[PDB]
Amino acid sequence: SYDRAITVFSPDGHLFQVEYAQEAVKKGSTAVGVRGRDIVVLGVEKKSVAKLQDERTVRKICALDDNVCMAFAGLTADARIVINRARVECQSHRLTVEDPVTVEYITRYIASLKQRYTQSNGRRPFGISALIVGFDFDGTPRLYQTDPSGTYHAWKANAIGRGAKSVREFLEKNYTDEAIETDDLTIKLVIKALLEVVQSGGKNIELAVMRRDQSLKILNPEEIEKYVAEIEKEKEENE
Amino acid sequence: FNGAQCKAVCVEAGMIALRRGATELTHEDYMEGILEVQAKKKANLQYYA
Amino acid sequence: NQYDNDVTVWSPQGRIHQIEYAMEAVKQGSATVGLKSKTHAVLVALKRAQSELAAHQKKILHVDNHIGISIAGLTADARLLCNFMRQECLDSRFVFDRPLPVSRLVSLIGSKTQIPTQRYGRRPYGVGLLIAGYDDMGPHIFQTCPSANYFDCRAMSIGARSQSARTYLERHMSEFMECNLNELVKHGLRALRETLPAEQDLTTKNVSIGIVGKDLEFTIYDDDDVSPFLEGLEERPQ
Amino acid sequence: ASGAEVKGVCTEAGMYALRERRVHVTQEDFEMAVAKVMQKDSEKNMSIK
Amino acid sequence: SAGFDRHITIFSPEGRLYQVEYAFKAINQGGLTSVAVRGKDCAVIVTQKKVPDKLLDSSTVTHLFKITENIGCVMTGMTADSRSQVQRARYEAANWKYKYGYEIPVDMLCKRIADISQVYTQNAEMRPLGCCMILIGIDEEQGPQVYKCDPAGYYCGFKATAAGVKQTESTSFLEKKVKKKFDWTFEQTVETAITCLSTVLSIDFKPSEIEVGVVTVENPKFRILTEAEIDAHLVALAE
Amino acid sequence: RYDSRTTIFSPEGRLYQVEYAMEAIGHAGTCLGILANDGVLLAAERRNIHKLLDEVFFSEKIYKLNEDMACSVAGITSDANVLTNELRLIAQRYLLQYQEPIPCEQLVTALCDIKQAYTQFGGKRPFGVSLLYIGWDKHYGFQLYQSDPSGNYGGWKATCIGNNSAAAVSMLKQDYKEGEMTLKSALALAIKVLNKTMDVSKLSAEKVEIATLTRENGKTVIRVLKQKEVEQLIKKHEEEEAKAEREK
Amino acid sequence: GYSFSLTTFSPSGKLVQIEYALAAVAGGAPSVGIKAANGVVLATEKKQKSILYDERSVHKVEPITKHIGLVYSGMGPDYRVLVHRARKLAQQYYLVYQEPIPTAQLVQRVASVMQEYTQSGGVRPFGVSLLICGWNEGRPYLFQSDPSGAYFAWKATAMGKNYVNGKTFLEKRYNEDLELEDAIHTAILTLKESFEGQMTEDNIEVGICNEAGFRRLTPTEVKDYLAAIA
Amino acid sequence: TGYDLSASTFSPDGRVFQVEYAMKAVENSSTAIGIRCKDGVVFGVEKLVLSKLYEEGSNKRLFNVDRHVGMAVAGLLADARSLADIAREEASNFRSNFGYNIPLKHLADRVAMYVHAYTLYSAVRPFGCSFMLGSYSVNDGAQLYMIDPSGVSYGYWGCAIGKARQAAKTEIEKLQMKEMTCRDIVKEVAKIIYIVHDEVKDKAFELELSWVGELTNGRHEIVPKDIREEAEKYAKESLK
Amino acid sequence: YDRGVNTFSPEGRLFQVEYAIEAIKLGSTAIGIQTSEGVCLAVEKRITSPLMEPSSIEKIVEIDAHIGCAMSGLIADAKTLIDKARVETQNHWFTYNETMTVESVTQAVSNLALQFGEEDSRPFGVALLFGGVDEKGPQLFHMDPSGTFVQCDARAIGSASEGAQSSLQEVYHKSMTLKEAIKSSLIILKQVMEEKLNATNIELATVQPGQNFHMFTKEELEEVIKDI
Repeated sequence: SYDRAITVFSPDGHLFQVEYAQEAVKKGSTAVGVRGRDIVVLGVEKKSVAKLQDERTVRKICALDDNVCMAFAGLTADARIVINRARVECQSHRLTVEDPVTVEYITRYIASLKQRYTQSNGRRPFGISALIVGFDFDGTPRLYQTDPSGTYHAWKANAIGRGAKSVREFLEKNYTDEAIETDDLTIKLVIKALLEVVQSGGKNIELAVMRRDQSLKILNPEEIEKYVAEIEKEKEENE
Repeated sequence: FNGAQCKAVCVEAGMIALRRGATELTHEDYMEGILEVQAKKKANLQYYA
Repeated sequence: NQYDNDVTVWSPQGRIHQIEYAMEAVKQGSATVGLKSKTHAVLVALKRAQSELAAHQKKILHVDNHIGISIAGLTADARLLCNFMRQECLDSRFVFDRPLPVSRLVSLIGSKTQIPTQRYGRRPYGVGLLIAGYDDMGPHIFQTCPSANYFDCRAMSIGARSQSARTYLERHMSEFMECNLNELVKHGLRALRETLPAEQDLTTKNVSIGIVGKDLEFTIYDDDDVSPFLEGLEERPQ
Repeated sequence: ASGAEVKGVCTEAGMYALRERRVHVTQEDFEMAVAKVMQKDSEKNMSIK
Repeated sequence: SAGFDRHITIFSPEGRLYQVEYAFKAINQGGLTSVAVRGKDCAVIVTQKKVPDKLLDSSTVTHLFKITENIGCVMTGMTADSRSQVQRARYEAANWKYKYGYEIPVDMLCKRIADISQVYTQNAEMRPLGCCMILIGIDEEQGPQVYKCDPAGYYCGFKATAAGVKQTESTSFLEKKVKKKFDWTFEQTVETAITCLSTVLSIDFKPSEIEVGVVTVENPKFRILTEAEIDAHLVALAE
Repeated sequence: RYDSRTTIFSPEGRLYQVEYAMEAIGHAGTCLGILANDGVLLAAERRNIHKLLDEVFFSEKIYKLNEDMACSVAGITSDANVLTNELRLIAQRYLLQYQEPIPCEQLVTALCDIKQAYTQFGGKRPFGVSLLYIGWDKHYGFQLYQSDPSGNYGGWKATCIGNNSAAAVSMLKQDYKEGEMTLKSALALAIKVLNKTMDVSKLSAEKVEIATLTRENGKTVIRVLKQKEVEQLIKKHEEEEAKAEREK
Repeated sequence: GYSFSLTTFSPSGKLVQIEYALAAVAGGAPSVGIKAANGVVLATEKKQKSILYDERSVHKVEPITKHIGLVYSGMGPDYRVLVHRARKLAQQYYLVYQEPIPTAQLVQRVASVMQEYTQSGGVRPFGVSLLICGWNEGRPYLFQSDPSGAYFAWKATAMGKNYVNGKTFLEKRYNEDLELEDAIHTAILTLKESFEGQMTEDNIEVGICNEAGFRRLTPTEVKDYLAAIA
Repeated sequence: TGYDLSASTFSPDGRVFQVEYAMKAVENSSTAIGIRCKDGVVFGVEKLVLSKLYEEGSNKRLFNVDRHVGMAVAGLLADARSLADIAREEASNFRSNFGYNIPLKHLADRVAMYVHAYTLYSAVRPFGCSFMLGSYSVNDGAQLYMIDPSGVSYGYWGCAIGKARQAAKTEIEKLQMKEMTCRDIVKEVAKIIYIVHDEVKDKAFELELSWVGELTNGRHEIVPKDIREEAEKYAKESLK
Repeated sequence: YDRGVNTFSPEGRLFQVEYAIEAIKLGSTAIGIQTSEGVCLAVEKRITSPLMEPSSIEKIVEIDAHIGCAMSGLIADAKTLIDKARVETQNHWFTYNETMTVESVTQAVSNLALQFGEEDSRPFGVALLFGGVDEKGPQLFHMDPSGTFVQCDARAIGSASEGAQSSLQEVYHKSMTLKEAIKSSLIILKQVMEEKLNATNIELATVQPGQNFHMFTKEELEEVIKDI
């Protein structure tokens, strides 16, 4: 019983820092991710270019292997350390059994490390929640999410960061059965998610794709302008 | 116990006999007077197998 | 009251209240009674349950071919000291190829439990051991404490409301020494039936009896050699 | 300085003028008054930072 | 002030620390008086006993502790710290004799004891040895020496020396006494030691209370005096 | 309320010591580096300008770290020595392992991880020091980076130190340059920034410090320049102030 | 009641258990050191508490090598520990390089030692500020450190009681170019400015640093010089 | 007081309350005395049965560490058992490394350093024990020692540890200790234990007597107290 | 006060273990019933989103080919304990060529269910139900965070366990049959749950001595649901 420390329970059976460390994620930048049937795609919002510096270093979407893709929320330093560890874990797994690394094993690694990191004596838990997207077994699209407690939790679409309830609520009203594939409709689905974002500034949108066989492709802020134009065309056709 | 707890035994034994209400005091009246004055009820019990 | 928190801190009256709190934690265990004859040592405990469908938690557990223990208090420390007990048995069984005298074993138990009562970082062990054994000089009934002041007796009883059991031992410690096994065991449960409230009766499923003899190996029983021991009784004098 | 430290500078420079039996305030009265208020902050081997 | 309740060894404001200067009167819980005298090629220790009991012995009560065959010492304060410091001094003098091939000078031992007390002071979480040690010794090419060791770790060493309970007065008398430039022909030293303690305490007592520790440049062996010769000196100073 | 250690969180989830480390940063020396191709610069303000020093070190905030990289620094000064020795050791380990100069980004992330390991672990003092980066590589050319006690690092082209440099960043945005790689232009711009932002009347050269880094034919030399060109830079900038008062 | 102890920052300021250590340093014995053109002169202020104490036992001016002098203003028992550290460390340098260690390198490593002791959180820092000097490569140096692990370089400075007044006098009286003897004169002047007046061959203790090496002067030449030097 | 928590901190007057609280903890424990004669050392402990649950021969505070050295402890019993084990270990090491019997002063100094080290640090408490050490040697005679909870260890002729610490040595010192053999001192210790606290606060006590000296040829053991039965036939004559 | 695992109460007790028993209560419910025909077992999933894939959340895991499990409380402490049991079972088969019986499994788990210690970490926050078939027929086993392990004939855990045990003791006797116990359990489930019972809410795990393999029911559970 108190917000210190991590080790003792509440008198009604809670952990304060486990519950409180998710708030740092919940005040963090928004990053969504869906799975198609063949091409999986995701993206972050709030690029927030401050007019005088470069932004190629602030990239919140990366990869550990050619088959898996990353995202996170919360603070950036824990994401840096966890991904730098996870690359070496992926490569050590590759040094073992010669398969491409399954998404399930590396999510069990990351959440397990995060949890046994939390259980120890006075280590501040990683206030992040990762998005781990891959299509490995005959191109079966999978995306799991993490938690500061360290619970991998398999979804079909995902939304975190600021206002994640509303952004996930849009996918409730959007995600019918016949999404994909239909890759173009998955493209427009990512575009409608970016239009349903908390700010949807139009130029602060950064999205990355994976066709389950190719590499990670960073798009261009003219294709997305065409996507916003055809989405506004669909809104006018609704009228 | 103190003297007042024995007094509580005595009086609660009287009215436990008066739950029956018929006759004078019995030994079980004193027993149930004790069984009220005794606890402090625990009955907790757990982890001690 | 700010000094009543830790094991290391002496009280301004000199009484470590952590020890007495460990004693009170021991007092919330099950009832059990240990008593010996000149030739046979019998310890009898009481079982309890979580629910009606649930099983009964065992108390008497096996240790060695001539050593068996009762227990009251914590269960993790109980199995911890069980593992240590079995280890201390089989180590000298391996080295010296003899069964142990009981006294040096229980001194090892006290020296084991001293360090978690003096340094900081480990709590004292809530423990209720009653140990029956056979060295060259016959049966021994030892009892323990969280203060590691192990006591040798002829008849003891620890747990909840064990005082009536102690008075029964007072009024039959002259009688325990000469009798054979059967009425000795029914003296033991004529302590356990006073460790209960009188509005219920000691059943089969709630009791276990362990006999070790000078020629008899330590054996635990449950309902089946106990239904023979449960006959031969009268009712309580209501 | 603060606002009311400069006032103290001026008035105690006038005091410095009057202790030399004068009513006129030279610059050396200010040279003493600056040092009088200077005892607000001094003290280094504290650069660190 | 405090304020900080001075529990552990930290710096209090303006500017001091209180643990060691509470340990300065851990000597004063001893209830004892110690006097060292260096005037010429001899050196004299004197210190009383406090024995009220007839059931208590007399040989085992001595605070004159022979460190080595040419180094003796005397202790005040509480007895356990004193005896522990004595065994440490014995062990380190033996280490000197093993490593460097010759008998240790009296100064280096004081430096090592001061270093041990400073290390017990520098690092926390150990009680800092509230006992004061006074050493004497003969050195070649330097004559006699007297040194004092603090619990504070500040060793010093000088001619007329005293520590214990009542030695502000003893140092006052030795300021008034070692200012005249007389020679010190060893009975002068015995007389000044006995009379300075006999003016501080003003008891003028039996030869059974004080212990006299001497070392002289005619036999550099440390020497403890006997009842008969203590009585001989006492009636020799009786005028 | 929920103060005591660096670890664990305060319930927001916010932090205590990262914020207080930045507020420890703000009361320190001001530095900057500028947008420049074919070279890059560093500026620094002299703390403790008392007359009884020696200045025989030639470098007080600048540390020519490997060959082609220097670093300004700001904050608690002994922790800067602690980090700079280790950072030289990291760069020299990289050179030992590969016989290639370190391409500066993994160097920056390595130092950020060194700082971050003291952010998570407990109970340790995190480094209350931000510090700059200039350097050259085989992959991007001249570079600029901003280290932070959080372990976050920013790739800038015009950098930021604390309360004495927020107005400097405001002038850097309002007087932003792009396209001019002429180093003397950026040096005049930095002279203007330290002229306004530092409270030094008329910008005495003993209170300033300027270091540059140019690419010369294979060598990538680092120029800790001397005082006389600083003097004529001051005269040039004050002639530009006369040009500014031509509108009166 | 905060800071307490060594693991956290303040809400806005600096480290209180460094500031108080500096306060205990400033509450120490006065001293002065002056870098001249040819040598550097160190001198202290050493008054015994009584007339009982001996002045051939404890020594303030202490050599680290044959060409490096070092004094302090603070607490002796910590002073000896860090000096012994510097002794062993300079000998390790002379093991590795077979060459006498430069004073800047000593200041680097001693500063690293002291900063390591200011690292969190179980020991206190030193109550010791140093004055390191030596005639390395012709040009002499003068390096003052502090319990925070930092260091400086002075022309002339002081440490102890009334160090601000001694610093104003060294700002006033001293200048860049003097000799060793003139530096000795103004050093005894700025020491006698703030000490008690009863100053003999024993109350002060002076070591100099020639280009011929370190030299720790004797009371013979001290009473030869300080017998009403002005 | 307050200021009384850890064993490493001092007080504003300069003593350690943990040592003091550990000292007066043994004050509540049972009375244990000791006295030597001209050719031996006699121990004796007032030991109490709880009510009716003991066995008269359990948990005896008269230990026996060495062939000629044994303890007469009082205080916390398990702490005394642990300290007895450390004493046995030290005597074993001396016998291993030097090949003869441990002198009692050296043993007492090592045990006193062990006690003192357990008074030094803050993670452990001071011991709650106070005990005796007796010995005999043909080249050393009888030596009787005494160890407080702090670690101040020195010698006596006689001692008492318990409630009646003063009230025993009130009349121990009127014993003519030098001219008597220890067989007289047996019934002396019997009358000393028997005079203090016959029936007052508690109900019943029980006597043990340890015994070392020239008569045992260097052995240390409990007397055959039942043989010659020195207490009760003198105890019934000591009530008048 | 009570502030840590290294301090008793004036009356008992931990006072950390108590808060772990309190932290049992937050979880979803689960019910297992021992029948001599075989052990049946059930759980609630408590699905939040339609994006939340239902077969991904594990409640019944497979330790051995004839040993099931169910978890109640913190997911990751349970995952650690399942990991350790999966290791230890295999070591027992390794060193003995036989199946570790489920009571011995539970003794092995409860050896360090309380080995909690931060020096010389925290106690775990999950209660576990073990179902399996040893040589003595089927076994149903109930442990706790405190390691006080006992056998239970039909134990219910988690939230709303009180009326679950109440209506369970209402319906239970010793000689139940399989499908009757299955429907009797799912009646209690749809009495304690808040959502409409369907194919995604619950899942069953049935182990039999002649049907040792596949301790699971997949979409025939739909047919079992529609029979009520």
